[PDB]
Amino acid sequence: KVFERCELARTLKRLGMDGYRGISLANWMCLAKWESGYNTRATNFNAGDRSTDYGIFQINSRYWCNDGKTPGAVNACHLSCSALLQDNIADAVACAKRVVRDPQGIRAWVAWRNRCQNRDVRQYVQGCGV
Ligand SMILES: [Cl-]
Ligand SMILES: [Cl-]
Ligand code: NA
Repeated sequence: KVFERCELARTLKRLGMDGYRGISLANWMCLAKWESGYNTRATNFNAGDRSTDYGIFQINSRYWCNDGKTPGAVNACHLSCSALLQDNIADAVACAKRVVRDPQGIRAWVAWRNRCQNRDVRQYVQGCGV
């Protein structure tokens, strides 16, 4: 499913992402935008280390979910990576919450540092009623 901006913003708020571990809703929106373009079925194979990024938040199979083909991988979210390809993003949000519970926080995603960190991210939630 390809979410529309405000539709996603309202959904994330209801799932309790606003201010989770100090991360504002607009930062989560900026992250989803640059990671998948708000697309839940997005997958990206990384030929370099044989891991794959799954879903709206492009969560990596080496640490967070299990796809069985990634070498030396763990499954911290204790989910099948298939769970992160659903239209319903409940499981993806629960795993994202797990990711930021680690010391790096939102910085775990390099794309966040490149396209969101230290920028005016207000535009991602403007007019959405959140
Ligand atoms: Cl699962
Ligand atoms: Cl599994
Ligand atoms: Na894994």
